[PDB]
Amino acid sequence: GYFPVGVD
Repeated sequence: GYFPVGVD
């Protein structure tokens, strides 16, 4: 849910 979009 962090950067970049896709990483958790």
